[PDB]
Amino acid sequence: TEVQLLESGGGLVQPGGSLRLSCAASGFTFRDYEMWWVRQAPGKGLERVSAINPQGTRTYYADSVMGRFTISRDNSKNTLYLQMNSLRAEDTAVYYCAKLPFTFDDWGQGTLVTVSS
Amino acid sequence: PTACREKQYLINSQCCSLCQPGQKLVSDCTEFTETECLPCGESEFLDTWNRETHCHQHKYCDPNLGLRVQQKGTSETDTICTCEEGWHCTSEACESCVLHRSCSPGFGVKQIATGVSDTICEPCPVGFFSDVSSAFEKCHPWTSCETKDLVVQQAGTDKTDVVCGPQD
Repeated sequence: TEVQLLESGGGLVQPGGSLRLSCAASGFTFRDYEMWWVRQAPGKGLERVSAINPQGTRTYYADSVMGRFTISRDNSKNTLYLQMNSLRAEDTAVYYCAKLPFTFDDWGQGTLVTVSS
Repeated sequence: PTACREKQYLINSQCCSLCQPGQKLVSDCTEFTETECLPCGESEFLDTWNRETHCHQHKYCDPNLGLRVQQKGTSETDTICTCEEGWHCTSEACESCVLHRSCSPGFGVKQIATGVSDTICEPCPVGFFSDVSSAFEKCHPWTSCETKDLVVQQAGTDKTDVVCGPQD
């Protein structure tokens, strides 16, 4: 397992806030693989948030996050991103980034997101 | 001589009876004796009516691979594995765990949400194609060369939007 994905830029934020998750990939031809953002919370147990194609032309979003969240990538910088704006309590979760097969090797270490008041 | 019934196997002129599932071969039947078969350990199993002399060891679902045991393996049945919950089994053989399946080139998508753990794929309709394996993307329509160009070969499901050209 030589695939390494490093999550960055999580944290606590007030409702209506913004956060830009950064998933720094290494160990594979990032430019060739379709990518995902998934969130996991106790009780809310796993939810597929967003998806992006290798080029960045096509994207997928869960209805829940649509219009507020934004998937992106810089293939020359080999980093995956999530611009999460207009944040709500429901988004409180541990967010993870993927790699097309979607096996155990293919996963980022995660980053925690919490809202409160 | 020859022919031999199903559940028989034949060897050096005699029509011998095969070992039943969960039993290994020890001796070929003679003119006076029936085929000597013996059971497998509750580690080992045997799939079919056989003439195999060594039982196959059970599957082993490694939790550190997201695998759990669905069906416990018997002396005549291999251990049937299953993926965690949010994930589906990478193949019919429950061997690896994937978050979700990826809809191979000639197919589009209809989405994953668990325990509906797979992505429900659609064969490309006429006039549509999909290249690449994608967990989210749908089939896309062919490009109309027509716009100051002429179609030289066509696409269809797998193949990229009608290559071209030109001619007109």
